[PDB]
Amino acid sequence: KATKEMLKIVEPYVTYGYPTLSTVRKLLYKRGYVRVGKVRRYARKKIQDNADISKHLGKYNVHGIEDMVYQLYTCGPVFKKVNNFLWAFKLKPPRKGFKAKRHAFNEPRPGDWGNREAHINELINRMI
Amino acid sequence: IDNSLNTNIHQYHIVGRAIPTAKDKNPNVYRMCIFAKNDTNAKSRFWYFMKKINKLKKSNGELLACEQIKERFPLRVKNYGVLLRYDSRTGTHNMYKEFRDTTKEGAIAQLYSEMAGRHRARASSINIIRISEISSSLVRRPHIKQLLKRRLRFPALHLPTLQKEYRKKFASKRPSTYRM
Amino acid sequence: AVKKVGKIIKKRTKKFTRFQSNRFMRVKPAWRKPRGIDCRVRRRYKGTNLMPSIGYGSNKKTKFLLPNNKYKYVVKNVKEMEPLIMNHTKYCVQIAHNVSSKKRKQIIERAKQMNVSVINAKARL
Amino acid sequence: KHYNVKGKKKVLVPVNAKKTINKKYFGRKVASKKKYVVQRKLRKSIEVGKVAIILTGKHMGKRCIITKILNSGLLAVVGPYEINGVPLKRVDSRYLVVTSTNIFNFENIAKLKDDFLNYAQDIDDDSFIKTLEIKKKQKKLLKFMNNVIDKIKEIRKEDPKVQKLEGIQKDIGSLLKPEILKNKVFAHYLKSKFTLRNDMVLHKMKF
Amino acid sequence: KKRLQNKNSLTNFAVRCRLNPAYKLLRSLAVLRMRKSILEKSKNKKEKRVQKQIQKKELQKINHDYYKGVAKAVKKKKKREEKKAK
Amino acid sequence: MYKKEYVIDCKGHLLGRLASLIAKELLNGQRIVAVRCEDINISGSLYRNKLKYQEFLRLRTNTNPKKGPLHLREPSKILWRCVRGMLPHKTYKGQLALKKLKVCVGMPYPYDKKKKYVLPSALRAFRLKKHRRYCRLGTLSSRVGWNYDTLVKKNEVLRKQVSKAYYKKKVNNLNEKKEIKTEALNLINPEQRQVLENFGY
Amino acid sequence: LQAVRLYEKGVILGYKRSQRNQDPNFTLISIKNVNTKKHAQFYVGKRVAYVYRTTKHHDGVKIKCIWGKVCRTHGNSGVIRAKFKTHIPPKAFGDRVRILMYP
RNA sequence: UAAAUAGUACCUGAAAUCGUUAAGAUGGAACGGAUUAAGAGAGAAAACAAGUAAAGAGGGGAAUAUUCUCUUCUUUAUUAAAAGAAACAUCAGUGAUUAAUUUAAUUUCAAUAAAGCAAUCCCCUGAAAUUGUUUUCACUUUCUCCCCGCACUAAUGUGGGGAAAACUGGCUUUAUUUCUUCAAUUAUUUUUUUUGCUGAGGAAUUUUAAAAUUAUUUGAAUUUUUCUUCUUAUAAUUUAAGUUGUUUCUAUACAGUACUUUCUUAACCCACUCGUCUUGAAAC
RNA sequence: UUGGAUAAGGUGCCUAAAUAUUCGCUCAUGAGAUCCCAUAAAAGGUGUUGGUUCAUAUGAACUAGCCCUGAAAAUGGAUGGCGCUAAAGCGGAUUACCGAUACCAAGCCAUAAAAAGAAGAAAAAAUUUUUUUUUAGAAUCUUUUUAUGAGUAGAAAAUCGUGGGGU
RNA sequence: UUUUUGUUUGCUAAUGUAAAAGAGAAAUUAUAUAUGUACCGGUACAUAAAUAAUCCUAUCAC
Ligand SMILES: [Mg+2]
Ligand SMILES: [Mg+2]
Ligand SMILES: [Mg+2]
Ligand SMILES: [Mg+2]
Ligand SMILES: [Mg+2]
Ligand SMILES: [Mg+2]
Ligand SMILES: [Mg+2]
Ligand SMILES: [Mg+2]
Ligand SMILES: [Mg+2]
Ligand SMILES: [Mg+2]
Ligand SMILES: [Mg+2]
Ligand SMILES: [Mg+2]
Ligand SMILES: [Mg+2]
Ligand SMILES: [Mg+2]
Ligand SMILES: [Mg+2]
Ligand SMILES: [Mg+2]
Ligand SMILES: [Mg+2]
Ligand SMILES: [Mg+2]
Repeated sequence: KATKEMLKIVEPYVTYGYPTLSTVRKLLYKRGYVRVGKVRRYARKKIQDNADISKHLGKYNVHGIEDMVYQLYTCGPVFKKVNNFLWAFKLKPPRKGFKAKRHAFNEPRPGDWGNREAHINELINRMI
Repeated sequence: IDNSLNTNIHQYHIVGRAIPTAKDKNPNVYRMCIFAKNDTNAKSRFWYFMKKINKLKKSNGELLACEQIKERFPLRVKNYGVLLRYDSRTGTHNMYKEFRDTTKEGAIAQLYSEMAGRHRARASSINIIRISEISSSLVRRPHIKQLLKRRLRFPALHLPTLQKEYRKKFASKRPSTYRM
Repeated sequence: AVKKVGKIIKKRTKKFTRFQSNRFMRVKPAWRKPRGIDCRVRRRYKGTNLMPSIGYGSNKKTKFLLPNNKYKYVVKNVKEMEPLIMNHTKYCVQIAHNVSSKKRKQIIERAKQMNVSVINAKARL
Repeated sequence: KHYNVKGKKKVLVPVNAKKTINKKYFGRKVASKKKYVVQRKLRKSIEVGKVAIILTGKHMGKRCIITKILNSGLLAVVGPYEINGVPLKRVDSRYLVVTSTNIFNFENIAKLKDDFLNYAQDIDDDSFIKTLEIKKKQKKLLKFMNNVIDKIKEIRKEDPKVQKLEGIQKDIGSLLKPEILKNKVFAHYLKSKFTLRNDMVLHKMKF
Repeated sequence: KKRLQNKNSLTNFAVRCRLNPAYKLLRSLAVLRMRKSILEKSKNKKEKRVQKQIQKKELQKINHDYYKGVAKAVKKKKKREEKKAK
Repeated sequence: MYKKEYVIDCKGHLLGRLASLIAKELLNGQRIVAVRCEDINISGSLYRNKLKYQEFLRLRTNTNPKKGPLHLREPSKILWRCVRGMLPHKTYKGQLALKKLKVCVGMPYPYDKKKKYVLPSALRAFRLKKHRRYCRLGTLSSRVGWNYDTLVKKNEVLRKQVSKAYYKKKVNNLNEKKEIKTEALNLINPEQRQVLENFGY
Repeated sequence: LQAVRLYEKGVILGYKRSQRNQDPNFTLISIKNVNTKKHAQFYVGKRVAYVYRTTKHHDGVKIKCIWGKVCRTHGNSGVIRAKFKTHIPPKAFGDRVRILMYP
């Protein structure tokens, strides 16, 4: 609820939607970096090995990237921690391009900033 | 398949209802067909219409289903009548316009262009109230009546839209618009 | 532009000349950083002189290496030559500008014995 | 030797590691930790008896027939000298436009294929690479004009490998020539130089 | 540890396998699926068709119903308009 | 634009579009001889065009009109001016491009005998609906004090006869060639002939 | 016929450009009969040579050449971007370039 | 006189400014930045050749004056190799391209050639008698036929009125899918055609371990599979564990016209007088 | 810095990208043309384009699109210019493209923090032994990692240089 | 005009190309039609109608 409210406050400055499993996987593999260090001193490291992530998230019983992916897809018991561990996804711009960042997605004219609830995935694919 | 030609308006059946409350356990559901560019847009349109008509806002209702209606006979010409509500810079109006087309979606695409072109009415300001196929005995608009004529024939007075390959800017001979 | 030769990358062959050094003789080309409101160089308008910056710096590993791949060492005296008997590939001698012709010759001779390169052997030749 | 990862099946040729590199805090070490390089793999077009244009060399545009795929990767080619003027030549796949035409799809010539194959086999990779001594000799002439050229030519002739190559070429010519001559149009084609002209747009040409 | 490249997990097969141990099995399965020839698929189409009839009918009923509802609504609107005019 | 020198028959073309087409080509690097510039067309009515040109004429330099907008009013010169408008003519490259353009009224001493190309993107036939008012540039020029229009027309007429004469000869030659081909298709070989037939000739 | 073509003729236009920013790392080449993206794509790997003449001799000759790779097509109309070993000078901007058939 | 461009205005002798010569530019500024190019100068200390041999000119050091050995310059010739840049090739990274593809989902379809069903009929779609449902008549083709207008039409036909039928279309079937279809969109997968740029680093034990792969060996599994998976053991390999090779060229060169570099001109694009108080200065 | 892919905006030429596709509207005897923005109104129009409501294929009334009038200032003149009318205008839709110092990948510099640190042969070339390079351990230092980098007034640190002093 | 070699004291030998690689191409005219041919602008008959998506011209050495 809180999260939704927050989103609504920032609605015009972001797009979002419901990622879809494959997309999530892609994000994790091609674009997934991870915070590796003593708290508040992090270092953005790309995953590649599972030992990277099996350290910090060993306690919570998610070793390896697949577990993480699963957690992400279906907000599991250990979702939040996993999310925190993931360094924010530095994406490209979309290879075909946005319609117009000014206007909303649900505007009948071309735009972008809404809750494009499925179609986010396409955008992600474009800008992976 | 041709992607230069398409207009990506689809028709969506949306059904939704107000979230049940202790005081009103079994609320009414509402449906509509909505012409929208994608499913999310359709949903948003539905929500807007709910807000306009009933007391119902996205946050206190739930979408039960969103279906997407594909035309059953997408290669049969049909005569579509549409009834719009639109807003001009000066005020608000109803109008009924008719479009001969191959699908509801196509008609709506046509309609949006026409309203934009003829009235400067942008998509935001329009609300399609109903489209229905008019059997040709009840067609009132002369530009549609003509098409419905018996053994229809006409020449091809359009100019060639040559492919960009064979569009070359220097020509040997002065091309001809006559053709035949 | 960038001036690759091998592993030596130089990011900026052009010297940073003082702003307007071209316009007034009194303003020498030696870089001086324009303070002053409205400077345009300070403000970094397209088409004006560039400002030297730490981004331009050469990679820590190749920094003071000359095209030779050898650090220059200036030498006044035979005794000084001796530190580079154990470094005859990494360092190359330059003989100080003030060294006399006889002494220069001697130094050159020593360098040859050591196998150490002399970058100005030709002085007074 | 080959590796078969994700269905490719790549084929590995054993390479040598020539370049030494300076080690971090003590002494030098060979760069290539890798011992087996993946093989070239030529495009699905380069066959054993196709006619091909030579784009780049002194024999620029001459259409020559392909001879042997040469292990190293770059292949051998002949405009059976006495027909075309192109000798036994080594060339990269890239400096060739192989045509759709094939010598061993004509009804007359196709029956001489085994012999041709054998001849091709007889050729090696090392028979092209000129030895150092010869090169040195050639260089030595540079301390009048035409005389020098003549001397160079003589030197070239002298090389045993070169001689062998020449012999092979001659043999090939003997095998092939008469049939080619008999198919007159084909012979003419072989002789002639491929040219681009106005009308031959290049991107539309399926040749 | 010295940072080297960062290997493209999605493609770089070895890296992928390291990441996700199960992956190999999945990929094998996929390959197997790909393998099977078109005749079987064609045959299955008939079966699908056979199995689909009831579902198809249901779909028709649903969409027909929707259409009917729409028509009714339109009629009602027309009636209302008429009343207003009167 | 890979030819040495394109001759453009400016008749039936729409001034501005034609000019635009020319300009880009010029920039790219291509001599262009715009020929028969009396017959270029403008998309307004005649009167409207005249008015526009009148207005243009009116803008001289107050102080000293020797300098200031030169009102070149030969149709060719008008065309040239238009072309210039669409070039970066205050640079060196632009200047060069401008120089590369030659314009003529009617057709003279080489450009009778050169092939004359046409820019169909800028043809009045293809670019204005036939219920729209257009105007012949030559007439407009005449209205605004060019004078040498009738003379030009006469010259054109004279040239046309010559062209016609030439064309007859050309036609005859073509016919002869055809006849020869017909005769000499039989005298070749069979297979070769067949091949030729297969590819059109 | 003395000498053989074996390249597509081309015109080295400006550099890759904004309206008023230069980008001399890439040049734009027009290739003779290529009018579309698709057709341009055929040439994408091919090697391009800008050959030019000078007054003074150099390796004993008056002609020298700068080589390039043709990197990518350049939007809709068959122009291609070409990246050269050393940047081409703007003295070249109307000039002929030879786009070889190699690779 | 050592020296007079140390000649008593005399040490050095900067800049502004001016002269000579040369080179260059030159359409109402000039200069500048970024980027090459073209010139014109300089230059070899990376921008090839260590050593070995023959005999000259030197110098040293030791061993116990004269044996040994170490060298630097010349020279004749005598073999390297490395080095950089090209090109191709291979990987890896990161893109661009044009083909596709598996299993699902979502009222898709479309032919095939035999049967049939109804005729303003049917899939549908209208207009009339809170959803479903009943009935009403309205809707299709035509190169068919009839009557009037008698070539009247834009039409190689036609306006009106009326029939006919089921070639047309729709439905119902039974089979058929490479005669043609098997879309599109999503979900889930797999691969491919050309291809552009990049190659950081150099691991005295995380350039290992494992992953992966190949060739063997033991035991299972239901995805029955020349890429089926895991695992018992063993060797190698690279897809691991950031670019390696091959061949030319520079070149058998000592500076050349090549190479590096300075200046000088052009050219494309850009660029307003700095300092200053000022909300604000290119400022009239 | 190299490459990519975008943003705002554009894509007739100037000007890199569409004389793209697709549906309308508009002819102007001073058209129009894109936030801030560089002006226009009331009122009209048997101009044309749609409608709406009414009556008997015509007559009314309205209605809002574009266009026209209303619309006059002084140097000559400004959709930025040329020009554009089957638009290069106005309103849409569809693609594709071009397009920043922002984004992404990789490199290098610095800053910041983080890991972490008081003993050893590696290779090539020559012909089993010689030659060739290295054979590190400077804590404000070395190695590696990651992120970040605008800046006047101002603050700080590290550097650079001049005249003289002791060493 | 032709041939050869060259342009690798301020000078007294002297070079530059905004564009060579086949840089090939002469009806005219309308655009809701043209053009020829033959008669007297008219009539009859041919001809073009994705017109450079074409045609011409290259390689056969001495
Ligand atoms: Mg956009
Ligand atoms: Mg805003
Ligand atoms: Mg200020
Ligand atoms: Mg003295
Ligand atoms: Mg003096
Ligand atoms: Mg003194
Ligand atoms: Mg003095
Ligand atoms: Mg003057
Ligand atoms: Mg039937
Ligand atoms: Mg490296
Ligand atoms: Mg400027
Ligand atoms: Mg004030
Ligand atoms: Mg100021
Ligand atoms: Mg960039
Ligand atoms: Mg782009
Ligand atoms: Mg452009
Ligand atoms: Mg424009
Ligand atoms: Mg700062």
